[PDB]
Amino acid sequence: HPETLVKVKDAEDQLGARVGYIELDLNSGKILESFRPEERFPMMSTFKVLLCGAVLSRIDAGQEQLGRRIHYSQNDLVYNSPVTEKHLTDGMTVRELCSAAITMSDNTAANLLLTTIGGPKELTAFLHNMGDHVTRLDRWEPELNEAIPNDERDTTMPAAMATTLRKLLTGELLTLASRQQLIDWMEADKVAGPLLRSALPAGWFIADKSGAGERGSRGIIAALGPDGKPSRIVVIYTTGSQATMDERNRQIAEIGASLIKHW
Amino acid sequence: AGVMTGAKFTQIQFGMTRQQVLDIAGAENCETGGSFGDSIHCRGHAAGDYYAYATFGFTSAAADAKVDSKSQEKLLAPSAPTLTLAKFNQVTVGMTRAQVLATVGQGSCTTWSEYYPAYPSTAGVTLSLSCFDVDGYSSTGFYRGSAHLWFTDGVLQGKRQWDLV
Repeated sequence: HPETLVKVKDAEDQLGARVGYIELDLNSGKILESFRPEERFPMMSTFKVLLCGAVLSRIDAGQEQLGRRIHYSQNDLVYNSPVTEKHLTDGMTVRELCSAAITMSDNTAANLLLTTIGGPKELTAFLHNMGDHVTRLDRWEPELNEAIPNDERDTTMPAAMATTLRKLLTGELLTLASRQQLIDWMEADKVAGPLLRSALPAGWFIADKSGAGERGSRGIIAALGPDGKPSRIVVIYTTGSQATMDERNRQIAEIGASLIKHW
Repeated sequence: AGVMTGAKFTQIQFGMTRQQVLDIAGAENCETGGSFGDSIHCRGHAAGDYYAYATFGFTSAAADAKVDSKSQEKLLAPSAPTLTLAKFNQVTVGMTRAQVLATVGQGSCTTWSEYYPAYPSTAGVTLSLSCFDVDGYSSTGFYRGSAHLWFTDGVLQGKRQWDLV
């Protein structure tokens, strides 16, 4: 709705930084509303959904198992790892690692899963093969959050990410069981409360994944809809602002409040 | 009593009960089960991804279990951080904790985790230190020059660094 576009634009002026936005129809894949849809933004932790998509693709191919336990050690740890640090003496399964990466943005879980698929280069190859010729991962955690201006490493475009998410959640790219698992992890997201979820009215469905990086970078990807089922995908990214986290959160919440209003 | 903090972390002691942990941290801030198993995980200033926290590990799932592990991120600030890339490269595996502190700076480190797998015995103690250059630490959870130094029975087993100059 044109009004939401007013709010997105307002957000850019208030933050002093570019904001990218897409609202997509989940069924048809049509762009409903957009702002800077083809500009690049750092993915931050939103890439972890794409990662677990690649892992699920391996499981569908019989090359991986959700129940497989991975035993790792201190050399593997990086900071911002609340779940993997606790499970150090006794391992975590691939299912637990994807849950920690998606729902808690656990950085060690993401690196461990990147190891299982062959690293950032292989995630980029998977994306290309799925028809996403723009999104690229180059680095591992924590460096992928650097957000150097005009640095194209570890970026996506709002429109590419939206279409990619739609294909992970609804194509035959993944099996039905895998599509259900991916969206179940996203629905269980624990760290995105201050964003879209804060504007979401009782009865609505949302499955989402947030990200935060250096240089004021912040973003969220989501599938959401009324009456307990998703029907649109929304992607919001920003980078370069000096605003505080609360302040950045608040702008994203308000964009959420407007697309909810004008649905 | 507010969210979880560095002060509450330091007050909590090995050997404490679950109820003592909840009472000090403030039970509203804490959880057990789910992603965290037997442990009690207490959230600090959040803001979203990468929020400050502590996790306390217990000897068993029993209601009467005792604290055998303390871990935290973004709750404790180094008292005088002076680590550098130079100094990091001078640290060697097999050094004692004292030798390491003499190499990286007495005020450069905080405790990331400390675990007693044979509690009440202290044999096999594991200790992870987070160590910071002069501007490396941040309570906002993005560091700019930090290292992980890990020990068993007080002897350095390994090290890793991000973004030291």
